[PDB]
Amino acid sequence: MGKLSEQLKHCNGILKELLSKKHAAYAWPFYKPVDASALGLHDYHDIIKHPMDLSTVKRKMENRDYRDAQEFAADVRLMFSNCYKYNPPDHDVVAMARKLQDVFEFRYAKMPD
Ligand SMILES: COc1cc2c(cc1OC)[C@@H](C)C(=O)N(C)CC2
Repeated sequence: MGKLSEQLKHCNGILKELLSKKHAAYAWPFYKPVDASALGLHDYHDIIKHPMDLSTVKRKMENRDYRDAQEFAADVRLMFSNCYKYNPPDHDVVAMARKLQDVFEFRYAKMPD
């Protein structure tokens, strides 16, 4: 239980919060991979080269894929960046991304040193 383990516990706590009922009203678009075909978004995978979502982050955390907090944060921010790249900035889904990213960034900032 070095610094990396302690920081990954903080990351796991954040992940649990992002998936919690407290944030469900704006977190739900990020729960599962974007289903482009189901949504009729036939340009999604031409625009987004590296899809990411909270179920994928959860699988990677469960599989001990993340070696440090920075690697975890990069996936969570990739998920938000994909949303900001693909969707017009006035769309409800972007408002929901902004709100969940505020939750993420303020708690990520409280990382134990
Ligand atoms: C609320 O409407 C939308 C939901 C979703 C998306 C887009 C939506 O509005 C167009 C896709 C493209 C997206 O970025 N995520 C993150 C998944 C779901």
